[PDB]
Amino acid sequence: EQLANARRDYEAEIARARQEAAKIVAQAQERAKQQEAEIIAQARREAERLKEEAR
Amino acid sequence: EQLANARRDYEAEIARARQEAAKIVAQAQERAKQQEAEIIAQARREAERLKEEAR
Amino acid sequence: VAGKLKGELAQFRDLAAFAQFASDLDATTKAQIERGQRLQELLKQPQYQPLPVEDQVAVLYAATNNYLDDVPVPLITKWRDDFLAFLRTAHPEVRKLIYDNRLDRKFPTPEVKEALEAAIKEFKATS
Repeated sequence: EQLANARRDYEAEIARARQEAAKIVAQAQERAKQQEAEIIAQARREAERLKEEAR
Repeated sequence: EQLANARRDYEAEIARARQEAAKIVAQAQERAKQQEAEIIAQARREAERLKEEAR
Repeated sequence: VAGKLKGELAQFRDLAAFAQFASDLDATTKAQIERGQRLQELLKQPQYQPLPVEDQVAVLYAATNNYLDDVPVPLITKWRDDFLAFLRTAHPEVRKLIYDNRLDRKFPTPEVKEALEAAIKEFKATS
């Protein structure tokens, strides 16, 4: 019983951890996209500030 | 052994997820840094153009 | 966020005498010394790098309410810089909410508290 249950729960918790890691990977991709967008926006704001300073 | 193998597989999955997230974040950060450097160079060129206009 | 920081730094100064001993300090004293060293490393700031008040209160909230013990001491400065960059990029609205909600009598309101804590959790996960 211990062997069977250990193997079965091992596979099931592996699947659960795979789901958690899928959520983690989705979070990583979304955060990379959001950080790229935020870096672009901040660079645009900085360039606008530099242009206003130049004017 | 199977109970320990459960933890082994979970750890491997966690490591894979973390490594993927770190690599993606590093690549995105490098791209953002390059874009920010380009925007800063464009701002410097615009400032030089403004100085030329003042001259 | 600074009264408790002052308290913790005071206990660190008080316990600085015991820091020479190794393994003779209970869990409470070792934890207090670690917190004090972490706070001291957090105060270390490079030249020509001012922090707006919102960034200051966010950083101190992160450091003092047990969200920083796991971070090792040598890397706390980089942790702070990374966290501030994350806030300036990820959630500027969180910093704005801190800024316009700093005058209030009871700053740790539920909305700002939960938003800031979520930001810290997301940053630590991404780390």
